Amino acid sequence: AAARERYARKNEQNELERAFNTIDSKGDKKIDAEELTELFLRLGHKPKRGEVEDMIWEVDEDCDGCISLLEFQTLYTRCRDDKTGYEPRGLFNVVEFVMNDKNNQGFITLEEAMQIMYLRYGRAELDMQLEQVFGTADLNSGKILTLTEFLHCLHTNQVKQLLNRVTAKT
Amino acid sequence: MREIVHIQGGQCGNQIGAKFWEVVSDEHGIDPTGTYHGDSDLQLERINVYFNEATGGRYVPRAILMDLEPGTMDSVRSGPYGQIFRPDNFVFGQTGAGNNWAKGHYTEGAELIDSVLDVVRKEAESCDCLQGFQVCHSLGGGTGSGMGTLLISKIREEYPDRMMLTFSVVPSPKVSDTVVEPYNATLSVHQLVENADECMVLDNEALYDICFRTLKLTTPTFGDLNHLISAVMSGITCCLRFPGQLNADLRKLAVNLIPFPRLHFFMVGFTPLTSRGSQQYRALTVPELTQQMWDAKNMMCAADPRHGRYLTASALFRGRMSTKEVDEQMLNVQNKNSSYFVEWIPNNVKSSVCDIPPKGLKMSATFIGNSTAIQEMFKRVSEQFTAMFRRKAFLHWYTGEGMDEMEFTEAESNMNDLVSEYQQYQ
Amino acid sequence: DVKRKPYDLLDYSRNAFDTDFLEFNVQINDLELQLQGFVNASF
Amino acid sequence: LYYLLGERTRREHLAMDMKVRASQQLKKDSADDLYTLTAHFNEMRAAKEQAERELARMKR
Amino acid sequence: HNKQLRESINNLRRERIMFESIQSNLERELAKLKRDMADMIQQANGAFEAREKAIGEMNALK
Amino acid sequence: REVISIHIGQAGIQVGNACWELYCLEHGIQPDGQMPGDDAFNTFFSETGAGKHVPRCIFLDLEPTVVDEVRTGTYRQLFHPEQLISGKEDAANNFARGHYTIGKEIVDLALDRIRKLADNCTGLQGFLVFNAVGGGTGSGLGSLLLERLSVDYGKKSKLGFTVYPSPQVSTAVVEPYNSVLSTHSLLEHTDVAVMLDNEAIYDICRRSLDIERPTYTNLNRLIAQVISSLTASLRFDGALNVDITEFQTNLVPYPRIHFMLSSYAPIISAEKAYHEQLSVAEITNAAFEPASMMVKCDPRHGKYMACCLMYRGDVVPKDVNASVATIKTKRTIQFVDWCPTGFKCGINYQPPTVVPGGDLAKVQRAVCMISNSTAIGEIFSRLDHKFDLMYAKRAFVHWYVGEGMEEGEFSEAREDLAALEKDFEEVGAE
Amino acid sequence: REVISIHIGQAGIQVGNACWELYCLEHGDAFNTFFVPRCIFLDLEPTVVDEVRTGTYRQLFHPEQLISGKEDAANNFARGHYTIGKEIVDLALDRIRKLADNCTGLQGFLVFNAVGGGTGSGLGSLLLERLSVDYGKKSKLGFTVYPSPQVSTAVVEPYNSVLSTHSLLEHTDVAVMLDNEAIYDICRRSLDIERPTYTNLNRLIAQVISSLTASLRFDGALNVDITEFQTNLVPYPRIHFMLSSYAPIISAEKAYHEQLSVAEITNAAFEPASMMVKCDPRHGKYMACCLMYRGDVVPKDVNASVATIKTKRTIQFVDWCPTGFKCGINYQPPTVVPGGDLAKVQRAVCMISNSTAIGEIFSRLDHKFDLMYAKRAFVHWYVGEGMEEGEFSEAREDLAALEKDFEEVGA
Ligand SMILES: Nc1nc2c(ncn2[C@@H]2O[C@H](COP(=O)(O)OP(=O)(O)OP(=O)(O)O)[C@@H](O)[C@H]2O)c(=O)[nH]1
Ligand SMILES: Nc1nc2c(ncn2[C@@H]2O[C@H](COP(=O)(O)OP(=O)(O)OP(=O)(O)O)[C@@H](O)[C@H]2O)c(=O)[nH]1
Ligand SMILES: Nc1nc2c(ncn2[C@@H]2O[C@H](COP(=O)(O)OP(=O)(O)O)[C@@H](O)[C@H]2O)c(=O)[nH]1
Repeated sequence: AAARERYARKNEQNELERAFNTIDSKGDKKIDAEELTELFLRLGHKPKRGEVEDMIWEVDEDCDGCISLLEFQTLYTRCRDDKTGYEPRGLFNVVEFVMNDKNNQGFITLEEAMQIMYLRYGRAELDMQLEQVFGTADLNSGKILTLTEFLHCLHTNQVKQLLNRVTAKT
Repeated sequence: MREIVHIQGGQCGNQIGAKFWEVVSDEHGIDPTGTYHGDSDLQLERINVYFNEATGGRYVPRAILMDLEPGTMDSVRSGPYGQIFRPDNFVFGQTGAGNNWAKGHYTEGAELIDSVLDVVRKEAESCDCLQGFQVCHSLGGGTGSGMGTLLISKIREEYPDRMMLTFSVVPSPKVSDTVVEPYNATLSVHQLVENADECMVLDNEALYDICFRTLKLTTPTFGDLNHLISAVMSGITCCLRFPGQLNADLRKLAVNLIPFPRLHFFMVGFTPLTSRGSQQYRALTVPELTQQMWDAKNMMCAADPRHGRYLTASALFRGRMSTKEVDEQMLNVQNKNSSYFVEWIPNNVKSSVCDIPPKGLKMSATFIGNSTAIQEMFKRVSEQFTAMFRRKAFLHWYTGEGMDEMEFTEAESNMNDLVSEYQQYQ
Repeated sequence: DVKRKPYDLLDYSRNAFDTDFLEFNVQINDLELQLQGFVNASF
Repeated sequence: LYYLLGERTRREHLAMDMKVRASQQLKKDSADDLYTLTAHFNEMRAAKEQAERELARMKR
Repeated sequence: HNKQLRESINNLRRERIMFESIQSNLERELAKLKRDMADMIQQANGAFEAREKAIGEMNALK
Repeated sequence: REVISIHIGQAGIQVGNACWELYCLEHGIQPDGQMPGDDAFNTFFSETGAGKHVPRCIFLDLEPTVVDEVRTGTYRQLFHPEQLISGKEDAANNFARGHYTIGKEIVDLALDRIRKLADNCTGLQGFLVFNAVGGGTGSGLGSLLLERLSVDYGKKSKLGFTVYPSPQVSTAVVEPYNSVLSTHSLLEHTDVAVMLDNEAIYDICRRSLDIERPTYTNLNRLIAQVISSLTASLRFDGALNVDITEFQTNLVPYPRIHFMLSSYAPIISAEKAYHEQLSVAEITNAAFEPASMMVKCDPRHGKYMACCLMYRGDVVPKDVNASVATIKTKRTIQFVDWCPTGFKCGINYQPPTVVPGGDLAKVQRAVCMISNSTAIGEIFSRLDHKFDLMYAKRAFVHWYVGEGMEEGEFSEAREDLAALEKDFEEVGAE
Repeated sequence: REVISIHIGQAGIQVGNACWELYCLEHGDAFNTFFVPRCIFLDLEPTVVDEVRTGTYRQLFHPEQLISGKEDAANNFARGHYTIGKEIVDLALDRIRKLADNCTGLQGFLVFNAVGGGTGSGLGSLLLERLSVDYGKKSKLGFTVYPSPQVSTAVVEPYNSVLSTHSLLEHTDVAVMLDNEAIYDICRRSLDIERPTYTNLNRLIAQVISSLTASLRFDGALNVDITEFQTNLVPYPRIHFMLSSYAPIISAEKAYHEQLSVAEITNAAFEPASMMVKCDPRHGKYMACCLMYRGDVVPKDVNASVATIKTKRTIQFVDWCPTGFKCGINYQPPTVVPGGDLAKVQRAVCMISNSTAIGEIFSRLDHKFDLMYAKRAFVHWYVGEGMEEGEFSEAREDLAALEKDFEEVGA
C-alpha cells in the first residue's frame, strides 16, 4: 500500500506549495487566522465564533501564534501517516480540499482517489463519509466536505469498549 | 473519605432502613438525639462515610426516604432514632401507586423522581469522593419496584463510573401477598439487568425459615427480619469504616466476584446466627463460623445452591482472627465439596478480614456467593408471568397507562436469554 | 485482469470500473519504478 | 481528543529532555578530552624543545 | 475542564521552547569544541612530523 | 552507602511496619526518633537538625486506611508526614486500574518524592521495593514505578522483593491476570528480584516457630530478619563482607534469569534454644533443606546455578568454608555442570537481635541463604495453566478492557512469559 | 542607617499591623533604624485606623502618625487620586518630612499598597509622585499586591491595576509583586492551612520584609544594604518588577523532621511552587537573582548551591548576564511570633529575582482590561470623579510598550 502514498506525495508536493501561497493573502510565509476566514468564504462556508482559534491552536506545536510553512509540512506529514493516531485534523481538511480542488467549486469523483490513497476501503465505507453514488455525480462545495469529515472523526472517536466488548461464546 | 448515600423506597425499603440506621448508630456510639458519646477514637474517625456533623456534635444520617404514602414516613419519625433524619430528606408523594408498576414507573414517577433526584444530587455533592449508592427496595410492590427502578436508571445515567448496590427482596409463590407479583418481578428485573451494578437477591421465605429453625423465635414480627437484613448490610461496608488485616471495598468485591457483566445477582448469608438456648453452648472459631456460613439452610435466599454450582464466592469476616485460618478454611471447604464449584476458575472464593466485630459478639461473618442456582427463581416467576400474559389478565391497568404489548414480550425475551446464559456459563 | 471483468467497458451504465482504473494506475507506476530500479541496477 | 493530544505532546517533550541530558554528557566528556589531549601536545612540545637543543650542541 | 486541559498542553509546548533553545546553544558549543579538536590535532601532528625530520638530519650529518 | 526502601500497597507497607520497628530497636533509637562515630544507622536514617533520625523510606498506596494507622500509630514522630503517600480510591485487585486508571496520577508525585531522597543520599547503593504481585496497587503502579525508575536511573540496583500468589493458599480470584501482566515488566525492569511465597512462610511458622495460628504480623517479622541480614554488611563491619552490587554479578548468569529462592536459619523457638546449641556446621546444613525455604517449590527438581550465604554472629571463615566443601561433595543436591563453584559466602560480626513480643529466639549465629535454581521454572508453568484456564473463555477480561486495555497485551504478554519458560529450559540442558 | 515605612490603604496598614508586631518583638543601637516607630498609617476610611487606636499598640504609635480620612475612595482610582486624595496627601507628606528630618542617614522609604483598591492605587500613586519631586535620589521600595487572574474580590480592579502601574513605572525604584492567589496556594501546600485568612498572609509578608532589611539591623558575614538591590537587580530603567520567594515556609511538624541546609533551600527558592506571584518563571529567562541568607550559613555552600543551579537545565538564564547572582549572608536567625504558624529555623533564604514571566502577567491583565473598556463599561464612574476618556487608552498603550520591551530584551 506504500506505492500509492509515495507516488501521491511525489506529485502533490508541487501542488501543495502553490496551495500554500494561494491561501496566503499578504504575500508572506505566515498564515494568519484572518486568511482562514477569507479561504472559507472562497469555499463558501462560514466559521463559528471560536472555530478559527481552535484551528490555529491545534496545528502549531513548536511555537505559539501564527503558523509557518515549516509547521505546515510537519502537520501534513503527521496527519497523513496519522491513521491510527487519534490525532487532530482541523486544518488538514481545508488544505487537502484546496489542493484536491482544480474546478473552483469543489470536486466530485476525486473523493474516491482520496479514499483509495487513504485505504482501499469499500463502496459501503464511501456511503459513510458522504452519499455519493457510483453512477451519479453531484455538485459539491466546501460546506459539505469539512462538516462530514469532522463529524466522521467525532463518530469514530466516541466508540470505545466498556461493556460493548463481545467475547466468543462458551 | 469514601461516602455512600442511602436511598430507601416504598414501605419495605423505609422500614428496612429504619432498623439499619439504629444498628449503625449503635456501632458508632450516637444516641437517639444525635450526639456523640463514644469512647474509642476508632468510632469518630470513620463517621464521614455515613453522617455529617451539623452543629455542636449533631451527626445526621446520610439517607433519603422516598415513597408514595404518608403512613410509612410518619411511622419512621414516631419510633426511636426517628428524630435523627433531616426533614428535608423526606421526598414524598401523596396519591399512591396501588401495586401498579406502571403507576410507579410512568404515571406517578414522572412527578416525584425529579424531586427525589434533587435531594440525591445534593447528598452526592455534599461529599467528596463517592464510593457508591445504596438502595433498599422490593420487587413485588409498586412504589418500591417502579419508583426505585426508574430512579436507578436515571442515576446510572448521571453518575456512571460509581458503584451501586440494590438490596431487594423478591416474591415467591409460597409467600404471595400481591396478585400481580409476576408482572412486577419480571419487568423490574428486566431493568436491573441493564442498570444496576450488582444486585443482592433477597426473599421472604428464607427470612421466615431462618427465624423458625436457626433463631427459634416464637413471634417473628417484621422488626426481626429487618434486624437480620441490617446485620448483612452493615457487614458489606465494615471494610470502609474500620481498619483490618485484609480490607475489601465495594469495588474490590464486585470486580472480583462478577465474571461476566450481566450475571450480578447474589445469594447472601450471615454468621453467627444462634438461638438463646444455644448461645452459651457454642464456641467461636473460624471453622465453626465457616460451616454455619456455607450452610444451605442458612442462605438468606430461598434458592438452594446445592442444586447447582458456585461461580464465585466471597467472605467478609469481622473480629480479631488469624488469616491462616481464613485461607485454609476456604481451601478445605472447596476441596471436599469439589463438584459444587465451577471448574474453569480456580480458587473461586475471595476472603477478607476486618478487626472490628459487631457490638455484643466476639466474632462474626458475612457470605456473598454468586452461584448458578439463581436461574430457578427466574424460571419460577417467568412461567407465572407467561401463564398470566397469554390471556391478558390484569392487563388494562398496564396497557391503559402506557405500556404496549412489545414491552411484555421484551421482558420475556430478556428473561429467557438471561436464564439461557446462566445455563451456558454454568 | 482488468480486461476479464464482467462489466462492459464502453457502457457508463455500470460506473464501477472507476475503482479498477485507480487500481491499475498504481501498478502502472509500480512497473515504472521497477523498470527505473532495473536501469539503476544494471550499471 | 484533548486528553490524548496532551499525552502525545508530553511524549515529545520527554523525547527532548532525554536528548538534552545526553547532550550534557557530550559537552562534559569532550571538555575532558581537551585537557588530556593538550597535555599530549605539551609533551610533544617538550620533546622538540629538548630535541632542537641537543642538535645545536652537536653542531657546535 | 476543556480549558484546564488546554492550559496544561500550552505549558508543555512552552517548556519545549527553552529546552530546544538550550539544545541549539549546546550544538554550537560542541561544534566550537570539536573544530578546535581538529585544529589542535593538526598542530600536534606538525610537531611530530618536524621531530622525525630533525632526528633524521642529525643522524645523517654524523 | 545509602539505600532507600519503598513499600507499595497494603502488604508492602505492612512489611515495612515490621522492618522499621526492628531497625530502630537495633540502633537504640526511641520510637519518637531521638537517641537517649556510630554511623551505622546512616545507611537508613539521615540525621536532621540535632539528635533526630528520619528513615529513608516512603510508603505509598491508593487506599487511605492502611497508611492512616501508621500516621496515628506509635511511630507518629519517626516518619516525616510527606513520605507516607496515599490515594483517594483503591485499584481494587485490578491491574489495569492500577496501571492505567489511578497509577497514572499517583506515580508522578511518588517519583518527585523519590527524587529528593536520592538527592539527600551521596553514595547510593540502590533501591529496594516491596510489593505483592497478586493485588492491583502492588502490581499495577508497582510495574509502572519500576519502568519510570529504569528511565530515571537505569544503572543503579533495584532490589525487588516480591510476593507471588501461592498455588493453593489464596485470597483473591483474578490474581493470575495480575501476576502475568506484572511479571511482563518484572523481567526487564528489576535487576535482582526475590520471590517470597505465602504458603512457605505459613508452613514454616506452623512447623518451626510452632505457632499454630499465625497472622500477618509474624510473617512480616521474619521478612524483616532476612532483609536485615543482607543489609548488615552495609551497617556493620565483618570478616568477609559482600555489598548489594555483588548479587548483580554473582547470582544472575543471564539477563532474564534473576529469581532467587530465599531461606533463613535458624528459625528456632525460645525454649528449644536452650536445648540445642547452634554452631556453624548444623546451620549450613539447615540452610538447604526445602523445609526452611521462603518459596513453596522443590529445588530437587532443578539444578543450582549459584548460591550466596550470609552468616551472622561469631563465625570464623575456617569452619564455614569447611562446611561449604562438605555440602558440594554431597549428592542429595546438585549443581549445574558449567559452574564449578556454586557459592559466594559472607560473614558479618553482629548477631541478629530480638524484638519484644516477637517469636524469634535469641541466637548465637544465623544464616541467610539466597540461591538461584531452575525450580523457578516449575512455578511459571504451574501459573500458566490456571491463567490460560480462565482466559480461554475471556473470564473477567471485561473489567480490564473497559479500564483501558485490549486483547493485544493478553496474547503478547502470555506468549512473552512462554518465551521465558523456554529460556529456563534451554539453560538447564547440557 | 535608618529607613521609614509608610502604609497605605486597608491592605497596607493591615500588612503593617503584622510588620510592626514583628519588629518590636525582634528588638525586644540596632533598633535605631526603626525606633516611637518611624511609620505613618494613612487611609481614607477611619474604621481600620481606629482598630489600631483601640488595639494593644495604643501607646506605641504617636497619635498624629495614624492618619485617617473622613470618607472612603469607593474603589475608584479617580476618586482616590483627584477628589479625596487631594485633602489627605498634603497632611501625609508634611509628616514624612519631619520624620525624615529627625533621621540623619536615611537609606530610603518603603511603601506598602494594593493596586486593586482606590486608596492604595489612587493616593498611593499620588504620594509616590510628590515624594519623587521632594527627594528623588532616595530609594523607594514598593511592595505592591497585583490582582490575581482567577481569584478576585472586585470587578473593576483591572482599571485600577493598569491605571496604577502606569505611574508605578517611573516613580518607584524597586517594585516587588505579590499576588493573593499565589500565597493562598503557598499556605495550602507547604503550611497546610486549609482555611487561611488575611492574617496569615500578612504574617509571612512581614517575614520577607524583615529578611531583606536585617542586613542593616544586624552585622553579617557579607552585608548588603538597600542600594545594592537598586544596582545588582535592575539591568534597565524600565524593568523593575521582582518575583519574591522565601524558604523554608514550613509547618512545625514537617520542619523538625526535615534537615534544613543551604543547598536544598536554595533549590526550594527557585521552584515555581514556592513563589509569591502566580507566574511560571520557566516560561521566562532569568536576568539576575539576589539571595538573602539569615542564620548559620558559611559562604562556601551558598556558592556551591548557586553553582548547582546554574548547571541545571530546567531553568535557563539570559545570554547578556553570565554572572547573574548577588548573595548576602547575615548572622541573626529569623525570629518567630507567638501564634504565628511558622516554626523556628536555623537558616532562611529570601530570593528576589527578575525574569520575563512578569511580562506574561501584564498581557494577561491587559486582555481583561481591554474587553471591558471597549464598550465603555464602568468608565462613567471614573469620568464623573474627574478623569476623562483619554487617559484610559493612553495607559493601555503604555502597558503595550512594556510588553514589547520584555519580548525584545529576552531575545
Ligand atoms: N506476607 C504478607 N503478605 C500480605 C500481607 N498482607 C497482605 N498480603 C498479601 O497481599 C495480597 C493481596 O494484595 P494486598 O496487599 O492485600 O492489597 P494490594 O496489593 O494493595 O492491592 P489492593 O487490595 O487493590 O490495594 C494477598 O495475596 C496477601 O497474601 C502481609 O501482612 N504479609
Ligand atoms: N495581603 C493582603 N491583601 C489584602 C488585605 N486586605 C485587602 N487586601 C487586598 O486588597 C485588594 C482590594 O483593595 P483594598 O486594599 O481593599 O482597597 P483599599 O486599600 O482599602 O482602598 P479602599 O478600599 O478604596 O479604601 C485585594 O487585592 C485584596 O485581596 C490584607 O489584609 N492582606
Ligand atoms: N422484611 C420486610 N418485608 C416487608 C415488610 N413489609 C412488607 N414487606 C414485603 O413487601 C412485599 C410487599 O411490598 P410492599 O410493602 O407493598 O412494597 P411497596 O408498596 O413498594 O412499599 C411483601 O412481599 C412483603 O414480604 C417489612 O416490614 N419487612
